[PDB]
Formats: sequence, structure tokens, C-alpha cells
Amino acid sequence: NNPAIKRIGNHITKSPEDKREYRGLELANGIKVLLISDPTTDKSSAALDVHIGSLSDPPNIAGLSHFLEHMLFLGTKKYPKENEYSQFLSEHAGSSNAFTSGEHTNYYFDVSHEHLEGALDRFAQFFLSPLFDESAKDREVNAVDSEHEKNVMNDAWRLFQLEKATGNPKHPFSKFGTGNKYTLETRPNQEGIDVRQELLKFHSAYYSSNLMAVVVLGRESLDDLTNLVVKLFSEVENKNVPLPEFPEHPFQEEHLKQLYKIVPIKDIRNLYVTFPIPDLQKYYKSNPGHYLGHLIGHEGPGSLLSELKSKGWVNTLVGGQKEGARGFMFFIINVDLTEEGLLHVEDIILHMFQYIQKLRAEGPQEWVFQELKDLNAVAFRFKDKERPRGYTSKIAGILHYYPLEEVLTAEYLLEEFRPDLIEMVLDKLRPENVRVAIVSKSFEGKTDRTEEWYGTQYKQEAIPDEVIKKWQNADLNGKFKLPTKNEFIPTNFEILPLEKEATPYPALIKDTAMSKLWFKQDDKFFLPKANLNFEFFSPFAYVDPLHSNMAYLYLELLKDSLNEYAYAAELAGLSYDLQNTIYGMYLSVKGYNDKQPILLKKIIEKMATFEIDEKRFEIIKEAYMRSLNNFRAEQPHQHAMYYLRLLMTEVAWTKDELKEALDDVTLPRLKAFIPQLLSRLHIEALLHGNITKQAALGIMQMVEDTLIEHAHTKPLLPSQLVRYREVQLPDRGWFVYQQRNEVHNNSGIEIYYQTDMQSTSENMFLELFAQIISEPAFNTLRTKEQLGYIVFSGPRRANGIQGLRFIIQSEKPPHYLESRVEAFLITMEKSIEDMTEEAFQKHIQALAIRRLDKPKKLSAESAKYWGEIISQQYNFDRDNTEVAYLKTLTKEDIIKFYKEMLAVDAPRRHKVSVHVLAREMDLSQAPALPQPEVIQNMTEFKRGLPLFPLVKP
Amino acid sequence: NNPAIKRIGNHITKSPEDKREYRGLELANGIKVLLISDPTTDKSSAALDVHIGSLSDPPNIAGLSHFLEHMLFLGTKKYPKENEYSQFLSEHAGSSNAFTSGEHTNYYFDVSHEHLEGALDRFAQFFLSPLFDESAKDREVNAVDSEHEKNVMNDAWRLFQLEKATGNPKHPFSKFGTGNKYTLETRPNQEGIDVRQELLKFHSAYYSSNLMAVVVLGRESLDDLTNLVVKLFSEVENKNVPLPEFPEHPFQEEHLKQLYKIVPIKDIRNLYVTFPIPDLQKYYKSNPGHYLGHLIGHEGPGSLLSELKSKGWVNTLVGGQKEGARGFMFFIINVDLTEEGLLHVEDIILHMFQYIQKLRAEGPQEWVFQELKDLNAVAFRFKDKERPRGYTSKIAGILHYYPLEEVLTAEYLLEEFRPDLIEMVLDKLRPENVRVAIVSKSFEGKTDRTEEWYGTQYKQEAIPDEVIKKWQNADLNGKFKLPTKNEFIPTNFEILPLEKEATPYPALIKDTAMSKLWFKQDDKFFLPKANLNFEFFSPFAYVDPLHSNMAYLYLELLKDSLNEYAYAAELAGLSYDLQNTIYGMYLSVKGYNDKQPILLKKIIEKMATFEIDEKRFEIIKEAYMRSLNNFRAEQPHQHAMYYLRLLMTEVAWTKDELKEALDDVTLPRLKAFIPQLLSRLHIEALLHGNITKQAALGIMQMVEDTLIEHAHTKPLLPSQLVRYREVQLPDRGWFVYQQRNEVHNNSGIEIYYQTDMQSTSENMFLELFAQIISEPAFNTLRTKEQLGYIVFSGPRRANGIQGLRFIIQSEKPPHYLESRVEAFLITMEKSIEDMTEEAFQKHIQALAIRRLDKPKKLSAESAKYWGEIISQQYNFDRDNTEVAYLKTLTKEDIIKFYKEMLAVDAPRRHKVSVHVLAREMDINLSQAPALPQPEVIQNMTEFKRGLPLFPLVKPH
Ligand SMILES: Cc1ccc(C(=O)NCc2cn([C@@H](CC(=O)NO)Cc3ccc4ccccc4c3)nn2)cc1
Ligand SMILES: [Zn+2]
Ligand SMILES: [Zn+2]
Repeated sequence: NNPAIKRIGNHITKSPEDKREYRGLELANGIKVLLISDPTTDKSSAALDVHIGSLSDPPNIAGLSHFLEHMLFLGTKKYPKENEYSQFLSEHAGSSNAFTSGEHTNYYFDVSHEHLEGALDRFAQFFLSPLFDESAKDREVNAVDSEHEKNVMNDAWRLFQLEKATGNPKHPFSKFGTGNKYTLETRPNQEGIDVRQELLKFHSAYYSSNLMAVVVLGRESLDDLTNLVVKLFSEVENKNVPLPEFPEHPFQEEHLKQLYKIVPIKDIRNLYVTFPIPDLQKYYKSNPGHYLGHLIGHEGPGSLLSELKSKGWVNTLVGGQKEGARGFMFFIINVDLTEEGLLHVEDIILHMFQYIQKLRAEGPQEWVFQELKDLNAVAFRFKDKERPRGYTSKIAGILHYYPLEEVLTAEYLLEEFRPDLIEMVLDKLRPENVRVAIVSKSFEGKTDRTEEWYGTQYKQEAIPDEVIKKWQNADLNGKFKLPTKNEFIPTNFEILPLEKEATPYPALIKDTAMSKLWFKQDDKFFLPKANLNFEFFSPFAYVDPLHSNMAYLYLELLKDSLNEYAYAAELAGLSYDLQNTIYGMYLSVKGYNDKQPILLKKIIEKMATFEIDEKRFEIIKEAYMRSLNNFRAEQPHQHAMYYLRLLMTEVAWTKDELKEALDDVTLPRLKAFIPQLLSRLHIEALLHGNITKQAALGIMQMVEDTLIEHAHTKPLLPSQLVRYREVQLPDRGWFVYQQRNEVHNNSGIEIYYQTDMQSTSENMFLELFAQIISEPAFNTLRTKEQLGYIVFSGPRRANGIQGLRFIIQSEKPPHYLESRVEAFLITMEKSIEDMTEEAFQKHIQALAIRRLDKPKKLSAESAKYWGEIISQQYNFDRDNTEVAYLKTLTKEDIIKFYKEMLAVDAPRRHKVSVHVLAREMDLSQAPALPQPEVIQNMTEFKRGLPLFPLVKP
Repeated sequence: NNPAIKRIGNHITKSPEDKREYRGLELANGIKVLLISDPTTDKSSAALDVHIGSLSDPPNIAGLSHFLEHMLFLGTKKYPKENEYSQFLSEHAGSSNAFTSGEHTNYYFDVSHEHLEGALDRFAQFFLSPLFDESAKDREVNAVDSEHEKNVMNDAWRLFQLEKATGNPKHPFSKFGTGNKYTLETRPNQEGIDVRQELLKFHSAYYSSNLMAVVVLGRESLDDLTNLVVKLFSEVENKNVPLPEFPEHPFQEEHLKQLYKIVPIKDIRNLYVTFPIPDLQKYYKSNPGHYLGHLIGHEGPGSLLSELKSKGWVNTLVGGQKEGARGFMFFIINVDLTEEGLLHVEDIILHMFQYIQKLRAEGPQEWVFQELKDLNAVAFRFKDKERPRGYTSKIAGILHYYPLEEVLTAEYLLEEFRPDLIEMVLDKLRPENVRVAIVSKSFEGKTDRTEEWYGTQYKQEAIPDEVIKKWQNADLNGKFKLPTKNEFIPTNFEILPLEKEATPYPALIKDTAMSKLWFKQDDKFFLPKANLNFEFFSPFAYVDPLHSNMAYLYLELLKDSLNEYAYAAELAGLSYDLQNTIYGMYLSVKGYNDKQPILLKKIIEKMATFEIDEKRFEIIKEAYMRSLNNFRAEQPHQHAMYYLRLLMTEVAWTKDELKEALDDVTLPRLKAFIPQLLSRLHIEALLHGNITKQAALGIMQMVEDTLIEHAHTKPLLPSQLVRYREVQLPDRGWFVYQQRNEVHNNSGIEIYYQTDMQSTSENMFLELFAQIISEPAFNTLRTKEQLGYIVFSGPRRANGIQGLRFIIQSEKPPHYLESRVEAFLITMEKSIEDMTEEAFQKHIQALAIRRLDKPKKLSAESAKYWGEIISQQYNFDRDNTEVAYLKTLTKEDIIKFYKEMLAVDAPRRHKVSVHVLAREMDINLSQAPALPQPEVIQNMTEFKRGLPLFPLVKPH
């Protein structure tokens, strides 16, 4: 009967395993709404997607629509306290964020399930009466500018923008999305523009209800959720905005058959092939784009990649349709290049076109599509339950593209095989319709052009007709075949009955010198999946850098060879994850349990009888050489983190040590390393999912057996299994480590306040304090003081030791950042003594609801247990023990801990801080700091300090 | 002119390099005396040798003459305080000891150079009017029994006495020398003997002046020393005893052509061949024994051992004349056995006789004598200056055998080539008068006889005549040739001039990623010698037990191969020392610098290009397996020390880990290991002696180059050079680790009171406290309370950490030993409070004199520097800086240090204790305190993981 609701759907197609209940509806004002009722969820969540984005920016104020999203957080009329929103979520265990694509601005949050109304009310105000405080407009401009700065020296963004800047300049596609201080402050003032009223103009013009979609998820019933949404969102105004379309492709005849030579920041080698295609979105029911993506992109026997690999030209390939906007899309084929490949770019592309030609002459293959339809069907059927926040947000986005009833199935299920649309898209992938980009350091100095916003250095050339013609006549190659039938598709989805002696937590079911096995049969989610986790201990994996290098190379080489075989399985929802740890190797096998032991067996026996192709070896090594080199071009805040981790762990090899040892690793060498590595091992495993106790026992039995047989593996001695210790800093000591980031003209910092070993008391003391200061820290150091876009606080846990850490990336010097963080610390102490008891119990509550949050998918429960096993702490009931203890802490209890561990003159203050300097470098009252002791040598530092004990199991 | 001196002899011939001055004389009462005047010496010393020993023991009181030795320390008439002697020396930086051989009882001491007189007065009383207190006799008897107990399960001692008990029973040689509680207390009481007056009776009977020789070394002029000796020793009475001789060999015909099968304690395989020979001492100027010893014993090309080694029957051989007594000697050939060798013993002996026959057929070789004479001549000329204590003692013994003028030269210089005596001794080494003994675990249970004093079980057989005959007909073997000219004999002894930029301490003259070189040109001793020390760091030497095993096996194999070549040099006074450490490898080359770089070159070159003989590999491995196994039969106090060292070091593999890992070391796996080890290295070296800066650099570069060329060696990264840390025990913690020693029926204990990191202050605090308690600890825990023969206290230093340690091996349980040590510690706390201020400075001076003692030989100065280099401390002026600080400590400073670190309830007391239990186990004494409740260590690893680790020390 309700006049505020225009249409209800009430039959929302969902996964046959999905227990949550859904109702879709449309409001009077045209807002499309999905309501999700999950009576069990521990956190409620909601999101809104506006179908306007950076593409609709005014041309004279670049980045306006992005800037606007930053602003909506900083206060509304009903709730004018600048951080009232942010703080409510913090005090009730919530979190929020947003993003801005070409045609979307998307806002999401989650909150403790019983404060959904409060959170949603404050959230709905964003779309009704934002303040755009003149004072706040001035500040958060810096957050954006700092954000752009972060991206300036990032190769991925530089390319991203360069493409935009080489098509039609008149096209909205050419726009600079992010915006910076020049585009949003300096230049608008110069031109007499008033940005705050431009924000208001934009908001009032485009944030219309008919362009909005809303998803709300909670514990509340479907009917209650209805009224709640109607109450808060039916007031939103309907300016009835025409939805923008971009029918004219930004790439026109002048922009095709063009070549681009681009200088990277890192030492990387890439080739980018691009085809402008019509907008294929409306053909979603058949998805011709996805079909050709699957084939061109395939990595199996006889694939395009397989051969480019054989010729030693490429390592990786990515192909398929690339999102554009309403009216245009792209089809891309992108490979990375070897040294050799760089000199055979014309050849590589030829190979690309003869594969595309192979596709053309064979015609569309229905059985391939039919396969794709059926895999999706299964993947969708046994879908993992998603975290509320990402689920609502994602769905809010796609409500714009599908009728209410079809949103859950829409981007998963393929329905109609359409061979005509396929040949029509395949017809677009022609040389006369190609754009080619080559990214390589070897174009240094040989370029003549500069892209405005990022400074990117490139060169533009027309591709000679001799070359186009020679591509056009691409004859068939007998090295390219279509994929064979995928044999890894699961058939048995039987959920094994829950055993009698089954346990709530993982039980230790095998305990030998060779191996220690943890097992739990899945009792919560009941999907035909399993998680098989393995840690192989060998001291030889990290004994010295040369060995560390080989430990890495060996697994990389292994993965490479297996890839052809494993890719099929990967597509069939069964995948594996294998890389070396500082203790040996890690191996995870996740997905459908059906064909799981087949892959696992192949992995182990292949690692145990591995024989190395030397051509592969020389390439993987060189690629790794580069990979190590490139860390110098990572972000400053990542450098700080890296150095600290190096500073505070007992044994840790640096990039420079590794990169030197790597010009020393030979082929016959790495060959000697492997059997020696595998000769003595210990294996700790956690098998978890739809597996029975003796099924598990059987699996590890296979793992052991294949190792013993093929690699003569025998147990390590117990005294040989050593975990590393954390450096033990002295009472009242302060150490500073200084380095420069040669690439980014931004500075970084991590500040570390070591407390003591991890224990239920020391844990909750830290975790709670971190919680209380968490939001104020972000507000003070970023929102008010604007030190940078990146500001982080919270616990740090390593080697059984813990403490508080601050991370800031800033345009200001570090030496200054220190005083501000230490200036706040005092601000908190005063504000904590003032904060009321009821405010305090909110934070207790917040941490508690957050720590006790129940895993939604199998994989997440596995990670929780696996955390305890690798950590050697094996405390599976940690969350209940600790939260129970947490609830008994007094306000005083925290003050003591602080004025004893953290305060500028605590008796037990242990503080080391890492300063990473910008490319070019030499308010509340800040306290008087001691004269820090400057670290000149990382090793010498460690030698003159004690090491902590390891934690007790 | 003088009634107290009978003879001032003559000018005592000495090495021209010897700056010390000598006068010999005989006293009126017949004491032969040598006086040594060293105006530079830091410690003075004196010794007395009585030419009476265990051979002259009464038959009913075995071990009396040894026991008497023990007793003379415990008080005399002029100085009656039981430990007056012992204590005087400790307060004046001295030390003392004595020993009792078959025909000698020899007493020596050293003291601060300005208290020679005081020490010597107290010392001379031993020989005039000892007390032999009835109370002390009752106590110190336990010390002797404890001493014997120590030796009971020791195979070397067991063999020693088994020999004695298989010759003529009527002969004095058969006597039991050590004595124990049964022979010296129990049985004499049984038999109505009054032991105290048996001591007196013996002492007055045999400690006659005509049987004594005295050496005194001091700063005083020769004249000053003269009057002093005459003063103190002319009192000694001359009962003029005839000197005992033993003309009748204990091994008669009834004891020859005999075979002995002996069960060992550890797992060893040995063969002992013995020949009774006349006493050759008087032939010292020709020394036919040394000549035949030198040849039979040789290890060079064509040697007896070389062939026995090749046949895979033996690994090591020792031959030559063996001391017996006045009137008889032995000639022995002793080899260790392989598994195979044990089954070819009759063959091995034949080969021995085939070599002896070769010697007979070739006749005496003058050029060999000519060689031996020249090596000795050089060895004596460029002899290292000896520490006073061992020097006086040594000469006191040999004053009985040589004219005064020759005592210094007598045992070095050869004079007469005597082809007749050579041929005469060679005539005695014949099958018809041989004794053979085979020691092996395989005779276990197959024995029928028991040796009384040690319990040794053996079996005696006549050697079948078929076998004797077949040995007698030893034809020549063409694999045996005599040695050629020794090509390593030094000829260039020129002392290179002291360089312009030469330094008092070693300078760092090379500091590269590959190697760090410390160098000092010898500025003190000026002998044509040099010391080349190298530490090779590789993490792969100790990464795991298997690798440690290979690191060892590999160097052992290398040494084995080189041995044939290296032996030549070894005789030429140039030798090498090569062994694996927990950090990599250690290599030292010492001796005459002349042909030194040749040896070093060959070592490195073969080390880098090593090829392994597979037969050698498997044998050495077997021996190492055994060697590891046999640790279960070392002494309880060594077990204690071992466990502690295992407990307190961050990384340390145990024997069981090693021997488990060892059955997995295959020939292919090891051959792969070696190039891995040498691939990346860093080298810290100290070159020190008679070489120039540029000679040193050349040597060190030569080493690198040979490694780089032949083994493609590259530098380690600096962070790869890791030294290990010591465990950091908590405030007020007490941990106990308990183990049983399955072989020895004696128990052991080490108690470690960890203090803190090493520092100029923390060092001297410990060392001074240690000094003060040093002698009292020995007096209380042994002399008074008689807990055992072995009682040790003192500093303990590892990984830059230090603390006080007590080590006791005792008949009583360890849990009790703890109570007595803790009781002693309180005794010290009170006695430091009672002791006078001037008494306190006595100990400071004492420690100072001990720490500031100047090295007398090059090798000893090298050790001090090398100590600083491996320790990573590099503090070359340590002794002056640290002593300077010491002299400023007050009594309070120590009291505080005790109460805060050591006291029974010190706020910062860190105490770990190792309890090693005896074979079968779990009043009028000072008050033992009530102790805390220990946390018993059950797992060595679990223990270490739950504790912090100390920092490493800072250089400079
Ligand atoms: C504790 C806390 C307090 C406030 C926030 C918060 O959402 N502040 C407003 C805001 C944040 N963001 C986001 C998304 C964006 O770039 N939009 O253009 C900025 C962002 C995202 C991730 C970060 C991670 C670490 C440190 C800073 C971050 C900032 N957008 N608006 C987030 C966390
Ligand atoms: Zn942003
Ligand atoms: Zn004795």
C-alpha cells in the first residue's frame, strides 16, 4: 500500500546454498534497493552507488568528482561534527571507505550489527546535506594531492593515464581523474572559480536519487529493513538526471595503427596490445568478450602464451575484454618481455595475430562455452559467503546494470551461446585496428614527448604499412591448438557426514619426527571444499643469501613448469599456492576436494624429481635480478616497514645482500641445492575442510611417501627447528635509522614502541590502547594536521613480540613527523583521563565485537587456525580467552600501562624509528625529546643488543 | 776458603741466545745446586728433587712415598699453620706442585720475584722438620684415594700398572705407586702400623742431603743467590744413603715371548710391542736409543708406518726407548689398530721385524747421526725461554744425571757417533725376547685374569714357537727404505732488522672483504721463528651436525695425507696445526721461519685440491664414531663442563646428535661438501715473529690466491660473520641439569654463578674476588672438608659473558656438594669483612703481578694477541688498562659486588648447576644456608628457547 515504494521484487534468484534472505525494491524517487537479511551476521553493513564518476568532471576542475567523495565524510547538516561519522563507526567496531571510477562513486561501511540504524542514518546524510566546510575544503585538498603524489612514480598509474592521453583529447576519457592541489585549488583560484560551490553544484546536479542504488545488510528482518531504508532514503531528491553515454570511441582512425615507446620507473619490460571495441555490456547474457578472453588468455597446452614462452620471449600473458564506459570497451593482449622478447616485438605480435587467425578459421566452439557455462554454474552454487562490506558495495554497483531479481546471478552466470556476436568481436581484433605500446628502460633518452600529469616519457610512431600488411597475412601456425577438455572439473560434491569423534578446534592427529599434522573436519560451512596447508622446515632455505636465492628460484622454476598443467585446475576451482618462507617452504592447496589429491601428488613428486630447463633458468633469474633491483622504487612507507623488519628480527637478509649473491647462482649449482634441501625436512600441516580424519592421514601419508621415495627424505632433529627472535631494546632507549628513497620525492616513517612478549594481558593492553587511539590518530595526523594521505596506527606482532607502531608517508620531513606523533600521544593521555566510563566501555565493546567476529568462509577459519600453528602458539581458543579478560580492564589499567610503556618518559619505553627521506632532502605542543642514537650499521646494531626469548606453546 | 761449599764447579755452558746467568755448585752436605740469575724475570722460582721415589716404598705400605709428598705441604715446625705454604704463595702471585715418579720426588714453586726468600724459607722446611700432623694425615689420605679413583677407569693408567704386575712380582717395579685409602689407612691400622711415624721414619731415612738437587731462579745476583741457598740448605742433614739401583730387569725370560689380551674401558684398539734393554742413560752423548727411535718411529716415505698404513692395518705408530729405572730400560713399538689390523697382528709384528732387519742389514748410518746432532744443536741454540717453574723443576731432576757444567746441554747435544752401541741395542730387538700386548673390546668375556689395583681383566699366553720362528726368519721387505736427507732442515737463521714503522702491538695492515690481517714483527725475543695463525670463517662448518661431522672428517683426512710429507718438517722444528671450529677452520704454522712458507703453501694447495682416498675415508670415519662414543668414558667433571658449555651457548651440537648424523656421511656427500665449504670464506690472520710487513702481506696473499685459483673462493658478506651468544639467565633464578656418568663411580658438579658481560670493571670485580677465594676454596673444600682430589674455582669466560664457576669431582652426591660450596661462600663474605686493608692490597698486588707477567717465549705472546682476535675484543693493551683500574678497588667495592651478584639471596644472582652422578646413585662443619627450589632442566633446547640471549661485545 505504501506510496514511498514504487515496486517490490521479492523473488531474488540466489545460490542454492545461500541461507541469507533477499528482497529487492524500487523507491518512489527511483532508488533501486537490495535488502539482505542475515539473522546471524555479526556485522551489519550498507552501501550506496551513484552512477556518476570522474568522467563527468568539469573540464576546468579536474578531479572534482573524486574530491567530492573525500568531502562527504567530513560532516553533514544533521551531524556537523567533522568526524562524527568516522568516530561512530570506530566506537561501534565499524569501518568505511569509498572509490571513484569513470561512471561510479561508491560509498560503503560496516558496523556492529545492533547499531545499523545509527550508522545508516549518519551515512544517508551524505546524500542529503553535506557541509563542504570551507575550512575542511581547504585541508582535505592536501589528502588528495598527497594521494596523487603517491601515484606519480607508480608505473601502473603512469601507463593508465598515458593511454587516456593518447586518444581523442576532446573525449571525456582523456580526463585526469584523481586531481591534485593545482587542479583543485591553485588553478581554480587563478580562474576565479569557487570550488566549494562547484562541489555543491556538482552534488546538487548529479547526486540525484534516480542515479543511486542502495544495498543494506543486517540481522533485522526483511520487513524492518524495508521501513528503515524508506525512512532514511525516500527523502533524497530526484533531479531526474540523464544517464551519460559515451557512444563515440576515444580511439578513432587517427589513433589506430600507432606505436608507443615508453620509459618506465622500475626496470620492467612490457608489451601492450589494444583493440577498440564497441560496448559489449548489453550482450552480458552471452559474453562474447569473456569467451575470446578465455581462449586468447588461456595458458594450457598449445596456447598462445605457451609458444611465446617456448621462443623465450614472454613470461606472462593477460588477455580479454577491458572495461571502458557506457558506449566503449577495449580488448587487450598484454605480455611481459624477456631480454630477447624485446628485440622480437614484431614477431610476438605476429604470433598473436596468427592465434587470433586460428580462432577465426575454426569458428566459435560451443563445447568451450558450454564448459564455461557449467563451471560458472558450479562456482556460483558453492559460493563462499562474502564479508558484508564488500558484498553490499559490489552489489550496489551492479544494481545499475541488471533488474532487481537478476543481480545475484548477473555477473556469474552465462546463459546463451551466441556465435554471431563472437565473430563480430573477433572481427574487431585486426591489425588496422591495433594500438601497440612498448615499455622498456632502453628508451631512456630516445624519447621526445612528455605526458603532463605524471611526467611520463614516451615516443609516438605510426606503424609502417609493410608491418601492418605482414600481420594481416597471418597464416596458420601448427603450434597453436584450442584447449582440450578441462579434466579437472569436479564431479563429486558430496558433503561427508560429520564424524563421531569430530572436534570444534583442530586436533593433532599425527605427531612424528617427520611430521606434525593438525586436522579439523569442517562443521560450519558444509561446502565440497578443503584447505590443505603445509609448512616444510629446512634450515637450508635461509642459511645464507645465496641459499635463500636458490630456495626462491627453485620454487619459481617449479611453478613455471607446473603452470601449464596447473592452469586447467586453476580454472576448475582448484588452486595451489607455493613459495618459500624464511624457515623453508609453504604449500597451500585450496578449492574443491574432489580432484585435490591428484594435484597435490603432482606438485610434490614434481618438486621431488624436478629437473631444470636452463633456458627457463636464465630468464627467471634475470627477471628476479630486476625484481630485487626494483624495490628501490617502492613507496617510502614500504621502505620504512622493510627496514624496521630488517632491524628487529634476529636473522634477515637484505635485498642488496641477496642481489649480490644472485650473480653467483649457477645452473649446475641450483641443481645441487635441491636434493640437499629436501634431504632432511620436518612437515607441519593443517588440513581443514570436507575431509575425514583418516582421509587426512592418508593425504599426508602420500606427501611423506613421495618425498621419501623420490627424494630420500629423513626427519630433522628437534634441536634443529629454530624460530628467530626479536631484538630486545633497552629501557628508555631511542634509536633512529636513516635512509633515502631515490625515486619518490615523498618521505616516510615508521615509529615502533616495543612493549613485551605476547601474553593474554600484554596482548589486550596493547590491542585496547591501539583501538582507543586508532581513530583519533587518523583524525589528528591526517584530517586536522594533514601530514599525509597515508596515516596508520595499530599493533605490530613479530617473533612472539609486540608493540605499537605508527606509519606516515608525508611531504614534510620525518624529524618533524616524530614530534607530531609524540604530540598527539600526549593529546590522548589527556583525552583518556577525561573520557567517560560509558565512552570507555564502548571501546571495550568495539574491540570485543571485532575480535569475536565469526569467519564467513572456510578459508578464513583456516587462516585463523594456521595463524596459531605457524606462530608456534597453538592457542585455538584465543578469541574467547582474551576478550573475556579484556572485559575486565579498567580505565586506570590502561593509564598505568601507558605511563609505564609508552609516555615520553616511561620507565620502560623502548622506541626505535625508521626515517626514509624524500628524493631530495637534507597546533598541540610537541614534547622535549632525547637525543636519539643514530644507527649506522644494521648488523652492528643487533650485535650490541640482547634477544628476546621465544614464546611458549 | 768456604766450609759450606764443596765445589763451585765451572762455567756452565749455555745457549748464546740465553741472557740468563748460571752458577752450579755442590754443598758440603752434597746437595748439587744450580743457580739461575734473571734480572728481568717477573716470577722467581725454586725446585728440589729427591732421588727417592715409589720404587723405594715399603712393601707393606704401598704409596707411602707419594703420600709423603702430599704431606710435606701441610705444615712444618717453623711454619706450622696447615696451609701456611699454600697461602703465602697465593698472596704473592705464586703456585706450587709436586710429583712422584719411580725414583724421584720433585717439588717446585714460583712466586713474585721479590718474595723469593720468603717462599724459599717456607719451602726448605719441607726437608728439615715436617710435622705430618696426625689430624692432617687422616684428612689428606682421602685426597690420595680420590686421586687413585680418578685413574682407576683411565686406560692409560690401567695399562701402566698392568705392565708392572706382569713382570717379576719380587721386583720393586711391580709396586703400586699411587696408593689409596686401603693401603695407606685401612690396612696399616689393621696391621698395627702407626703411619705418622712411618712417614717420619721414611723421611729421615731417605730425604738425605746427598740425594737432593736444588735449582733457584731469581733476580738476585749469582752471589746473592749463593749465600741464600747456603743459608737455608746447609741445615739439611746428610745421613748419606746409598742410591738405589735395579740391575735385574723386571722382565726376565719367564716374562718374554708372552702375549696379553686386555679389555679396555673406552673403545680402543691397540698393539704394544716391548723389548727389555739395558740402561742406556750413561750413553747420553751418543744416545743409541734416540737413533733407533728416530728410524723405527719415522713416518716418512718408506717408513715402517707408511706400509702398515697402506695395508690399512694401523693409523699411528710410536717407537723408541722408554724410561724404566736405574739399571733397566725398555724399547717399545706401539701402534693403534684398525678393524682389519686387529686380525693381522701377527702380520704387523712381522713387518716390524722386517724393518728392524733392514736396519741391521744397512748398518749404522753416520749421516743420520750427523743429521740428528745438527737438529738438536739448532734446537738448543734457538731454544724458547721457559717459564721459571717448569725450568727449575726440569733441571732439579737432571742434576742427578749430569755434571754441573753440562746440565743445560746434556739432553740436547750429541757428541759421539757410536756404531757399536747402535748395533748393540739393535741386537736386543729380536723375536726371542719380545712381549706383545693387544688391547681390544673383543676380548671381553674371553678373559680369565684380573689385575688387582685397577681391576683390569686380561689373559696371558705363551707365543707359539711356530710364530717366533717365523718372525725370526724375517726376510727383507722392499717397501722399506731408510729416510733420505731431511730437506726441511733450516739453514737461514738471520734475524731481519727491526723495521722503521714497527709497532709494540699487532697492527691491522690489511682489511678487505676477503681477509683481515694482523701483523707484528717480533721486537722481544729475536729468534729465527715465526707464528702464522689463520681463522677461516664459513657458516657451513657448523650449520648442522652432519656438516660439523664433515668439517672434521675432511680436515682429519687432509692431515692424514699430508702427514707423510709434513713429518719431515715437524722434525725440522717446523709444524702445523689444523682443526675445525664451530666457526669454520683454524690453521697455525709455527717454528723456524726459514722453510715455513713452503709448508703453508703445500697445506693450502692440497686443502684446495683435495682428493680423498676412499679406504682412508672409511677408516678415519670408524675411528671418529668410536671417538664420539668414547666420550661416555671421560671424567665426570669433564661431563659437567661439557653439559654446561652445551647449555650456555646459543648453538652447540651434542655428541649424540653428531654420532647419529655420522652414519649418514657418505663419500660422495663429503666430496661435494668440501668445495661448498671453501666457496665463500673470510680470513682473520695474525702473523707474528721474525718476518717483515711485506713478507707477511705476501704470505697472506699467497693463501688467498691459492684458494681463489684452485677453489674459486669469494668473500663472505659481513653479516655472515656471526659469533654465537651466551644464554642470559634471569634475576634470582636457579637451574639444575642432571645426568649420570655410566663409567666412573665418582660424581661431578659444576656450579656457575653468571655475573654479566665483560667490561673493564666487571672483569676485575670477578678476577679480584676469584683471587681472594682462589686458595681458600681449595683449602676448605679439599684440605679441610676433603670432598675430592679435584677442586677448582675461578673465572669462566664464554661468548663475551663471564661468571664464577666451581668444579668438584667427589665421592659424595652433588646435591651435597652444592651445600658445601654455598656454605663456603658465606665463609668468604665474613672473611673479606674480617681481612685487613693491607691484606686486601696483597691480593690486588698478587693479581696484578699475575696479569702483568711478561711472556717469555714468542708463542706465548702470540696466544695473548690471538686471544684478543678470536674473542672479537681486539684489546691489545688490556693488561695495563685493566690492572690500572684494579688498583683502585676498595674492600667495599667487592662486598657490594658479592651481595648483589653472588650472595645466597643476591638481587641479581644467576645460578646454573650441572650435576653428574656416579655410576650408581639417586656437625663440625661450617653452616650451610637454606637454598631456593631449583627449576630442573629437562630439555636442553626447550630451556634455551625460553630465555633471552646476551648481546655480543663491542670491539676496541
Ligand atoms: C580510522 C579511519 C578513519 C577514517 C577513515 C576514512 O574513511 N576517512 C575518509 C576517507 C578515506 N578514504 C579513502 C579512499 C579514497 O582514496 N577516496 O578517494 C582514503 C584511504 C584509503 C585507505 C587508506 C589506508 C591507510 C591509510 C590511509 C588510507 C586512506 N576516502 N575518504 C578511515 C579509517
Ligand atoms: Zn582519494
Ligand atoms: Zn698425588
